[PDB]
Amino acid sequence: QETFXDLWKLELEN
Amino acid sequence: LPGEGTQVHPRAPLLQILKVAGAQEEVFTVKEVMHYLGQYIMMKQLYDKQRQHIVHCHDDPLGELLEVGSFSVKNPSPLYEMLKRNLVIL
Repeated sequence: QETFXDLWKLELEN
Repeated sequence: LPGEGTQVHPRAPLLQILKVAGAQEEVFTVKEVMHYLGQYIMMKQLYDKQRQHIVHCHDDPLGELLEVGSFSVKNPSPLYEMLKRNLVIL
């Protein structure tokens, strides 16, 4: 149920 | 790809996509490029509405740069391969 914004941010900040 | 703080200059086709997302600069960090690409995908609503880690980029200029019709945020290699082809490392 996670949004695209949260999924992209997780990658961006990893 | 360069790490954090390292400055990069996007080639024109990538820069045009970043400009749609609001980027007004010519030089970025990789993280800033990723920020604008995330903004672009959001603005153009390219993510799958039900499975939001999937991005459908066929028939969009982003797909022409990525050379794939869709990708997973959890399998981002096509994105980083595109960045390697489209970033000049400063």
